[PDB]
Amino acid sequence: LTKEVLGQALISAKNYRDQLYSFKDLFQKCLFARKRIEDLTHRLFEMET
Amino acid sequence: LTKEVLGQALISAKNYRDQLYSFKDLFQKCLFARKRIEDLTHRLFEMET
Repeated sequence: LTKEVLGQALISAKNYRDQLYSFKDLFQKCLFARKRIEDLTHRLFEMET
Repeated sequence: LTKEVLGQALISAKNYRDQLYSFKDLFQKCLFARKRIEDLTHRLFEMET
């Protein structure tokens, strides 16, 4: 519980939350792209038919 | 410009950013859904054709 250590930990937590939002964003991109791929493969099979 | 008010304002800004994150999440779903509706209408004209 020291000034420098707690300041660094606070900065670390801020960066943790920011990185978490960025990781969540990447996660959302992966999810959306996955749903896109799902739709694209069903549609592509239909389109082959 | 008072201490308590500034603490409250900091909390307000924090809640603002969090609400913004929730709003962005809903918005990105909406963006994707808008493009979905675009594609669905595209498919619907095609299917009418």
